[PDB]
Amino acid sequence: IKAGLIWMNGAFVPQEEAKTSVLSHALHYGTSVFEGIRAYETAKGPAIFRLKEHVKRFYNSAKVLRMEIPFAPEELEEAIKEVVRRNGYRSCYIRPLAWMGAKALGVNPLPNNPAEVMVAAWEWKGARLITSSWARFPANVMPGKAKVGGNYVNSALAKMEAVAAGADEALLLDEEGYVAEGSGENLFFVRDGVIYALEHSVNLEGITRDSVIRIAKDLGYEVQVVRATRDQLYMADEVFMTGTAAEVTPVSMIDWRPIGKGTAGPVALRLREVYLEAVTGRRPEYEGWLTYVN
Amino acid sequence: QIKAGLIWMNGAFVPQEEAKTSVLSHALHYGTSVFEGIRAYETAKGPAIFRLKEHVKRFYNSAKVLRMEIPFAPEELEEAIKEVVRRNGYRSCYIRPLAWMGAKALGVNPLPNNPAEVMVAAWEWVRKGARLITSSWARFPANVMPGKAKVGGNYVNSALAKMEAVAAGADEALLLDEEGYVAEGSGENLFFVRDGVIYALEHSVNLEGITRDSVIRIAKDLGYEVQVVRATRDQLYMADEVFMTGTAAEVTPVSMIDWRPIGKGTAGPVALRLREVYLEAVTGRRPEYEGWLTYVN
Amino acid sequence: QIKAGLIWMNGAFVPQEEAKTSVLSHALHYGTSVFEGIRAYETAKGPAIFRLKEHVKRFYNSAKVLRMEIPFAPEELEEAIKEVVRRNGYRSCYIRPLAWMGAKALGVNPLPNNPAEVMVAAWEWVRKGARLITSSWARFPANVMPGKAKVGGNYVNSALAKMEAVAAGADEALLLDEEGYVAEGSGENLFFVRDGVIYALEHSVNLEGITRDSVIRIAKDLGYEVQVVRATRDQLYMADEVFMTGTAAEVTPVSMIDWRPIGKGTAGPVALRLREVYLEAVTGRRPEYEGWLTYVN
Amino acid sequence: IKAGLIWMNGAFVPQEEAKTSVLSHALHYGTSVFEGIRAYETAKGPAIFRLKEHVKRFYNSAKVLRMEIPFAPEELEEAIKEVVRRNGYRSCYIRPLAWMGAKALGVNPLPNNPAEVMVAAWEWKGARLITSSWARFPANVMPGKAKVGGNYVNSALAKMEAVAAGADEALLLDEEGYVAEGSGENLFFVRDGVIYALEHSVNLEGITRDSVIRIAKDLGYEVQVVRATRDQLYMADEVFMTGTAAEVTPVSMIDWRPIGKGTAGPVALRLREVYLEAVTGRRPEYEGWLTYVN
Amino acid sequence: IKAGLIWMNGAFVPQEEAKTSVLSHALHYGTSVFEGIRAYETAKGPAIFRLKEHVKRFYNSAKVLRMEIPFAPEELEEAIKEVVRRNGYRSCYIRPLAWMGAKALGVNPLPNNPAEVMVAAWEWGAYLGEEAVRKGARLITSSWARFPANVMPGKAKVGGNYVNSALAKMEAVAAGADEALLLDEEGYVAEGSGENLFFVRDGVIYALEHSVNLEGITRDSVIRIAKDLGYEVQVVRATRDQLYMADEVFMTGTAAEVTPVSMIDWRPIGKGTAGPVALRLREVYLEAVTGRRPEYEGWLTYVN
Amino acid sequence: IKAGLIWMNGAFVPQEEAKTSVLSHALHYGTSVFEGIRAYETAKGPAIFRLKEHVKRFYNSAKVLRMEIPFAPEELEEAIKEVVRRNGYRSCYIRPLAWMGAKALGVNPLPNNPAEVMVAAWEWGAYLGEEAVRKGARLITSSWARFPANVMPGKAKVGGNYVNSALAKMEAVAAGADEALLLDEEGYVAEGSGENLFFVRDGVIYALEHSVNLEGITRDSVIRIAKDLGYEVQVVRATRDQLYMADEVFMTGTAAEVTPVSMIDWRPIGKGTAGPVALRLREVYLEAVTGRRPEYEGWLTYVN
Ligand SMILES: *Cc1c(COP(=O)(O)O)cnc(C)c1O
Ligand SMILES: *Cc1c(COP(=O)(O)O)cnc(C)c1O
Ligand SMILES: *Cc1c(COP(=O)(O)O)cnc(C)c1O
Ligand SMILES: *Cc1c(COP(=O)(O)O)cnc(C)c1O
Ligand SMILES: *Cc1c(COP(=O)(O)O)cnc(C)c1O
Ligand SMILES: *Cc1c(COP(=O)(O)O)cnc(C)c1O
Ligand SMILES: NCC1(CC(=O)O)CCCCC1
Ligand SMILES: NCC1(CC(=O)O)CCCCC1
Ligand SMILES: NCC1(CC(=O)O)CCCCC1
Ligand SMILES: NCC1(CC(=O)O)CCCCC1
Ligand SMILES: NCC1(CC(=O)O)CCCCC1
Ligand SMILES: NCC1(CC(=O)O)CCCCC1
Repeated sequence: IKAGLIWMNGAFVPQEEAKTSVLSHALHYGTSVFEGIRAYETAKGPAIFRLKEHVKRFYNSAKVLRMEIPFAPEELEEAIKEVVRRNGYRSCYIRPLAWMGAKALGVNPLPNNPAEVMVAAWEWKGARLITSSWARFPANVMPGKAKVGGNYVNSALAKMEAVAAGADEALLLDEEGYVAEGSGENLFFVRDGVIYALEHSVNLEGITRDSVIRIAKDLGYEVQVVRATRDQLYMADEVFMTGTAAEVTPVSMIDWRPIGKGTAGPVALRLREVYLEAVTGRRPEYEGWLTYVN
Repeated sequence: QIKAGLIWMNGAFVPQEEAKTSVLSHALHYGTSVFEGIRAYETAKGPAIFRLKEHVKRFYNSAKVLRMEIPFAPEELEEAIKEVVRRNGYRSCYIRPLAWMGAKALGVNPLPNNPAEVMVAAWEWVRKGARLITSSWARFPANVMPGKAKVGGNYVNSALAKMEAVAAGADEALLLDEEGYVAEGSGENLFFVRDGVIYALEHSVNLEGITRDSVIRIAKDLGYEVQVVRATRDQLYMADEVFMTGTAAEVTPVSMIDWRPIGKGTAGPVALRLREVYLEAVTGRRPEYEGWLTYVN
Repeated sequence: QIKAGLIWMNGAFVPQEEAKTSVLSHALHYGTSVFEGIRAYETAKGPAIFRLKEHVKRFYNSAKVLRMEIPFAPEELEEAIKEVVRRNGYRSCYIRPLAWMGAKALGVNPLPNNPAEVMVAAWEWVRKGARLITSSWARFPANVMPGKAKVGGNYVNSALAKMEAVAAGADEALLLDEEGYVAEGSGENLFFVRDGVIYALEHSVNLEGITRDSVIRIAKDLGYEVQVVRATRDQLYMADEVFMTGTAAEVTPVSMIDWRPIGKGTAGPVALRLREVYLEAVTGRRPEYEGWLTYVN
Repeated sequence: IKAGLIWMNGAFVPQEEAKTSVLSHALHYGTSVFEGIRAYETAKGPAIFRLKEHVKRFYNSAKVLRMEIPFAPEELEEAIKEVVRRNGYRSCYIRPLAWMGAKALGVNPLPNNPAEVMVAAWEWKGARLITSSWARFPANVMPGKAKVGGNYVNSALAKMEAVAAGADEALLLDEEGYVAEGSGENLFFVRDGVIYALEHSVNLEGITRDSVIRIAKDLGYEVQVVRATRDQLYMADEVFMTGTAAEVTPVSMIDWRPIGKGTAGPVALRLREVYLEAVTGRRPEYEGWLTYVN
Repeated sequence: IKAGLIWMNGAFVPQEEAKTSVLSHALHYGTSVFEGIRAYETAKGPAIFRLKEHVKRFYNSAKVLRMEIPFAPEELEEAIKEVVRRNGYRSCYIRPLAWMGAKALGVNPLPNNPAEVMVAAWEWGAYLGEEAVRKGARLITSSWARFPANVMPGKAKVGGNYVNSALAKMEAVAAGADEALLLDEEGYVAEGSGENLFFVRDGVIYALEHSVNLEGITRDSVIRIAKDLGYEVQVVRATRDQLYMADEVFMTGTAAEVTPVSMIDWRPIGKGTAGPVALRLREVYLEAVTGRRPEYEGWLTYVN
Repeated sequence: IKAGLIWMNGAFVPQEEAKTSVLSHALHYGTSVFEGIRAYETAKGPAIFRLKEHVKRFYNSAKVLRMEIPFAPEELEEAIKEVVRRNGYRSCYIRPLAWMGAKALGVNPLPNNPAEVMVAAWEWGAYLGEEAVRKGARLITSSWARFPANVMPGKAKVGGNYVNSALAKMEAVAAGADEALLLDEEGYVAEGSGENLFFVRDGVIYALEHSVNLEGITRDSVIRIAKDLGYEVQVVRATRDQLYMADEVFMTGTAAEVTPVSMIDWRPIGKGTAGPVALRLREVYLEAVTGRRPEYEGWLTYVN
C-alpha cells in the first residue's frame, strides 16, 4: 500500500515507521474501530466528503467498545486534513483507525485504554451479486451500527465466498432470512418509480446511503424505507448499493438472476452521477457536505 | 506492559521491542487473525507443553476457516513453540501463537494478503469459586462467526460479554446462544453436575475445548458417568456443581450465577477432583496421561 | 371435477380432456411450477379482466425466481388469457395461468427441464364475516421458500394450514412467521382497523397481493389514513375490524379469530365500504379505476 | 426419460399414456409424495434394496398430507416388483408417486382424495459442496420427515445455486445456522477415527443413512450422532453424504476449503464399497435388506 | 400497602376483607389482568388520566385470556372514580384487577369464569425531584428477552407476563442499575421491564415500534405532545447501539411518566445527563396530567 | 374445591380462612411457585410418590425467582404428610404453593420476601377408566410456542409460566381435542400444556430431550421403569411428523400419569388407539405408585 506519511498518535511518520506491537489486543481480538472517508478533486482542490459526520461515527464506534480515544474530535479532523495535504493527495481514500494496544492480553480490553490512533490515506456493466451463506450478525451478537474490526471477519467470509463463486460482491441476509446488506454496502432497490432504501435493521447506518436518499428526494423521487426479501430484489426494476468506497454501484444481477433489463438501470446511474457531481463540488446545494483541505 | 522477551517472528526470534507489524495490517482492521493458547507446566523433568499437537492442529484448522495460508509446516511451528520456552528460560508459561493477514491490501477480502504473517510469544504464568453473570450478548450463531475456530474477530463478542460481567461485579460472563440456551463463558467451556452425573455441554456454537476434552477423559477414568447435553440457565441454577474449563482457566469451579448460589455456594468436590487430576496430568505426575506432554528439554 | 372447457396448451386450445401432462413432469414431483389467479367480471360493456398486466408481470417474476423460462412473450400469454374467456363464453370467471417444469429429467435441479410447459384454464365463478384460527404451521422464512412468488411448492404450507383450520371448525387459517408475528392467511393478505386508522400488514414473508394494493389505493382515495405495520395476534384480537384480500377472496371481513370476536363480532363498516368500492371498480362502475380493466370484447 | 411401462393406478400402460390433468392439485400446489428405490443386479438377478422400508415411508409421507392412498402396501410392493420385471430392468431407479388429482383447485387437498398413484422406473475425485444461501425449512414450516413434492422447491433452489457456483451439490443449514443436509443427501463427517452422523433435526430420516450406520457399526467403527456446524465439517478428516441415488458419496471440499487430504478418504470409500457389496448380494449378513424380483 | 377501602366485585370493603382464596387459579397460573391508572390532583380536585383508554385495555387484556369480566365498562369506571372519592384521595395510583377464582385448578381457566374483579388505590410515598430526573435513569440490557408474540400476549397486561419483567428488573438492580432494558429474541430493543422506549437523534424523536411491547398510553400521549410542539416523530425498530449513540434516550409509563435515560450498559447517553428534549416533554406531559393544558383537558376525567 | 384444612405458613386452618390479600404480588405478576404431588392409597395407608424429589424442585423453582421460602424442606415435608392425615384423605392430590405477598407492588418481588407458603390437598372427583385410556388422548399442535429458555424459566413451576399453558389448553379444547402439543419457537416438539412427551418407533422408546420443558418426575419414573423392563430408551429432539409416523405416542405428568396418545392433528398414531407399550408402562407405573412393586418402594413415603 502506497500510504506515505501516516499520522501516528499525534505525529506524522514515514509508513515504514507506522507499526505496532504484535501483542496488540486488537491484533488478537479484533478490538479496533475505523472509518472510510474520501477526498475528491474539485476545481478548488481536494475536498473531503462529510468529514465531521464520519469522525462522529468514529467516536461512536469507540463508545460501543468502551474504548477511549485520547484525542479531541477537532484534532482527528485536523489530522485527516493533513494526511491529505502532506502526501500531496488530490483524490484519496482516508482510513482513520483506533485500536487497543499491548498492555495486556486478557479478552477484556478496558485495561488497555487509552486506544492508540493513526490516520492513513492513499490515492484513489453492473455489479453481480450472490447471496451469502453467512448471515450478518444479530444486533445482540456484534455491534452492527459500529465499524468495529472484529465485525469484518463476517464481511471477509461473505466476500471471499462471492468472489469464489464468480460474483463481484456478496449480499448478506440477517439470521431471520431477510436482506441485510452487502459485505460492506447498504442496499437499495427500485420498483415502479419508487426508490426503496432498506431499514437499518442490523446494518451500518451508511453516510453514502444517507446522501443518496437526500439526493433522490431532492431530485423528486419518492423514497420509502422497508424490510426486504431476496425475491423482492429479484423482481425489482433496479437494485444498487452504496458506501464510501463503492459510491453508488448498480446491481445488474443477483444469484444469476438478471435485475430488470440485466444491466445498470437509469435511476441508479443517475443517482451515482449526481452523487459524483455533489462530491466534486459541482452542486451548490451540497457544498455543505464538503471540507476543502486547501 | 507484557514481559514476553524473545518473540518468534516469521522464522526467527527477535527482542520483544522489534516484534511489531504495520498498522495497515489487514487483521488490525478486520480481525483477520487466528491464535492459540498453549501452556507449559514445570515438572520434575523440566517444562512440559500440554497437548502441543492438538493445539497446533487447531491453529491450522482455524486458518483454513479464513482460507488463510500459514507459510510454515506444523513441525516448524511446533519447534518455534518449544524454542520460545527455552530461549526465554520459562518453566511455567502461557504460549500465544498468532497468524494474521498482513498489509498488502485493505479490501475486506483477505485472500490477496496471503500468506499470513506468523509469530509465537510467551510469558511466565478456586476455593470460593467463580461468580458468573449471564451476558446480554449472545454467542454468534454457527453461520455468523466461525465459533469452532479461534479467529481474532470472534473475540469482540467475548470482549463485550467480559466487560459487561466485570462491570456488574462478576468474575466471568456466561453467554447464551440466540435461541436462549447456555453456550459458554466469554472463553470457557461449561459443565454442570447433578445427582452424581457430570454434564458436558454440547459443542453447539462453542469452541471445541481441549481442556474440556481432557476433563471428560479424566472424569470417565475416575468412574463418573458423563453425558453431553444442551442446557438452559435454570438447569445450571439447580445443579449441584458448575465449572469452567480452558487452557488459561484450567478447571475453575463456579459457585454462583446471576446472584443465585450453585449447590452449597462454594467449589464442589467433583470439580475439585477433576481439577486436581488435571494439574497432576499436566505436571507429569500421571503416567497414563504422559502422551499429552511434550518435554521441552 | 372442474368445468374448465377449452384450455390453452402451449400455444393452442384443446378440450379439457386433452389438457394432460406426463406423470414424470418435474413439477408433479418437486413442486416446480408457478401460477396466477386472475379474474374477469361482467360489466355493462362485457367481461373485463382485473389488472391483467400486473398479474402477468408477477407470473413472469415468479418464473424468474425458479429460473424457469416461459417460452412465450407476455403479449401472447395476455392474448391467451383473453381468449380463454371468449372461446368458453365466460362472463365472470377465475383464470388460472400455470407454467411447470416438464418431463425431460427428474434430478432435483429443474434447469435441464427448461423451457417450461404453459397452460391457461378458466372456470365460471361477508355479512357474518369469516372465522379464523391461527395455524400451528408458520409461513416459511424469506430464505426457505420464495414467499413473493406463487410457486407451486409453496402451497404445501398453505394446504397444511388450511386443512388444520377447517378441521378446527374455522373458515380460513391465519399463519404467523417463525418469529411469532402475524404473516397472512393460507392465501390472503391481512388488514385490521383500530381507532379509524387502517393497518395494512407489511409484506414481510407474505405475497405482495394485487387485491391488497387495490384496497390500499381505494382506502386512501376514500380519505382513510393507511399505515403499513408489523402485527401480533393480540393486536388483531383488539382491533375494531380485520379483513382479508385476495383475487378469489376479494375483500372478506373477519369477525372472529381463535374464538375471540373482533369488535362487534360481525363484518365492520370499513371493510364493507372497501369491499363495495372494489366490486364497483372491477365491474367498470368507477371511471377513476378504468385503467385496471381489460375488456375482452 | 426412458421409463417404458408405467403402473398407473392399478394397471401398466405405455409411458406416452401415463399422463394426468394439468388441473391436478399437485401440479399447482406441490401436494404429492414420492419415494426413491433402487434395484441392483446380483448373481441371482435384480434385487430391490429395503423395499418395505421405502413403502412404509411412502405411506407415512401420505399421512402427513392427510392424503389417502387407494391401495394396500402389498399391492404397491407388487407394482414396484413388476415395474422392474416387465421392463426387463437389471439395475434401475424406481420412482413411486402419489398425487392429488383435479377434482377441485382450492388450496385444501382433502376434497381431492383419494390420491392417484403411479410407479415408474428407468435403468441406472470426491464431490465438491457449497453451503446454500437457502435454509432447509423449519419442522413447523414444511414436513421435513416426508418426501412431499412441494418440499423440493427448497432443494431445487439450493441445487441450482451450488451448480451455478461451480460445485456438485449444495449443503443446507437450518434457520439457526447449523448444518442440516444436502439438497437431497444426509450428512456424515469423520474425525479422529470416529464417524459422526448428523441428528435428524429437520432432515429426512434417510434409509441409506440408516444402512451406512449399521454397516459402520458392523465393521467396528465407533459411531456418534450429533448436531454440527459448517466449521466442524471444514476441519473434519472426512465428510460424506448418503441417499438412494447418491449411495455413499465422499466430499473432498466444502466452500472451496479442502476436507482432510482434499480427496475421497478411506472411511467413506470403504463404507461405500461395503454398501455396494451389500446391495449386490455379496454380504450374507445383509441379505435381509434385499428383495429379489425374479 | 395502605389502600383503605377496596372495591370487591360490586361493593367497597375494608382492605382487611379484600382477600381471596389461596386456591384461586390466578395465584397458581398467573391468570389475571390489571391496569395502572393515575389520578393527579388539580385545583378542581383529582383528575384521572385517560380513564376510558385504560378501561378499554383492561377489557382487551381480558379478551386475550378469554376471561369474562361480569361488569359493564361503565360500572368499572364508576368504581375507579369512587375508590378515589371514598378514600379521600387527591393524587393516587389506581390498580384495577380481574383474576380467575378458585372454582377449579386445571390449567384451562375457562371453567373458572366469570372472573373476580377488584379496584384498589393508594397514595405515593415519595416522588423523584428534578435533581434525580436530571441525573437520569441508568439502564442495563437484560439477559432475559421479552417474550415473542406467540409465547405470551405482549399487548395485554396479563399477570403471568410479569415474571419476565420481574426477572429482568431484579437483574438490573443487582447489577447496580435503575431499570432493565429488554431485547426481543431476535436481538433488537423491545422495552423496559415496564416502560416504553424513545430516543432522539439529530433533532428527530424516535418512538420504537410496538413489536412485542405493550402499546403504552403514556407513549401515545408523549407522541401526540411531541408533535403538537413541532417535533418530528418517527417510529422505528432499534438496536442497542443505536441507543448508545443517540443524543437522548427516555422511557414512558403511567408510573414512570417521562423518564430521561442518562446511561445504558455503563455507556453515557449524549451528555451523560438528561437532555433538553426529554425534560421538555416531561414538563408538558406533567402540565397535561395536572390540568394546566387546555388543549389536553379531553384526556382528563375529574372525579368531583 | 373441597380442600378442607389448609396449611398456612406454619399452621392448619379451615379452607375459609386460607385466603390472601388481593394486593399480593403473585396475584398481579404471576410471582409464585407450586408443585403437584400425589398420595395413592395402599393397604398400608396413603403413600406419597417421590416426595423429596418434588420438594427439592419446589425449592429449586423458588431459587429461580430468588424467592425466599421461610421453612426448612423438612418442615414442608411434614406439612405435606399432615395435610393428608388431618383431612382423613386416602388418595389425593397435594398442592404446595409459595407466593409473594402484598408488601409492595413494583415488579421487583425482592422487597416482598420472605414468600408466603401454603399446602392444600383435595380428592379426585373421577378417574379415567381403561376404556378411555385405550381410546387414547387426542392432541392438537398449539399455535402458541413454549417459551424459549431465556424468556420464562421452563425448568421451574412458576405461576406466570402457565399463562402459556392456559392459552394452549383452551385452544386445544376449543378445537375439539383433549390436550395441546406445544412446539418450541424453532418449530420442534416441546411438550403438552403440562405433560412430557414420549414416542415409540420400531421397538425403541424415545423420550424427548429437556430443551425448554420441565424435567418431569413422572417422565423420569417412566424412563427408569421402561429400562427395568428391558426396553431400549433413547433421548432425542423430535419434530411433529416424527410423532405422526411413530408406532405409539404417550405423555407423562403427576396428574396425567402415563397417558396414551391415539391421535395428533387429526392424524391417527399407529393403530389409532393406545398401543401395548404405553399401556404396559402405565400399568407398571400404577403398580409402583400404589405400593405393589417392591423394587420401587424407595419412591414411596407412607403417611402413617
Ligand atoms: C463502512 C460500511 C458501509 C458504508 O457506509 P458509508 O458511511 O456509506 O461509507 C456499509 N456497510 C458496512 C458493513 C460498512 O462497514
Ligand atoms: C480458547 C477458548 C476456549 C478454551 O479452549 P481450550 O482448548 O480448552 O483452551 C473456550 N472458549 C473459547 C471461546 C476460546 O477461545
Ligand atoms: C395469490 C395469493 C394471495 C393474494 O394475492 P392477490 O394478488 O391479491 O390475488 C395472497 N397470499 C398468497 C399466499 C397467495 O398465493
Ligand atoms: C430422499 C431424500 C434423502 C435420502 O434418503 P434415502 O432414504 O437414503 O434415499 C435425503 N434427503 C432428502 C431431502 C430426501 O428427499
Ligand atoms: C403498563 C406497561 C407499560 C406502560 O404503559 P402505559 O399505558 O403508558 O402505562 C409499558 N410496558 C409494560 C410491559 C407495561 O405493563
Ligand atoms: C408439572 C409439569 C409437568 C409434569 O411433571 P411431573 O414432575 O411429572 O409432575 C410437565 N410439564 C409442565 C409444564 C409441568 O408444569
Ligand atoms: N465495500 C467497502 C467498505 C465500504 C465502502 O466504503 O464502500 C466495507 C468493507 C471495509 C472497506 C470499506
Ligand atoms: N479465559 C480465556 C481464553 C481461554 C482460556 O485459555 O481459558 C479465551 C479468551 C482469549 C484468551 C484465552
Ligand atoms: N384464497 C385463495 C388463493 C388466493 C386468492 O385469490 O384469494 C391462494 C391459494 C391458491 C388459490 C388462490
Ligand atoms: N440426490 C438425490 C435425491 C436423493 C437420493 O436418492 O440420493 C433427493 C432429490 C430428489 C431425487 C432423489
Ligand atoms: N414501571 C411500571 C409499570 C409501568 C408504568 O406505569 O410505568 C409496568 C409493570 C406493572 C406496573 C406498571
Ligand atoms: N396436566 C397437569 C399439570 C401436570 C401433571 O401433573 O400432569 C401441569 C399444569 C399444572 C398442574 C399439573
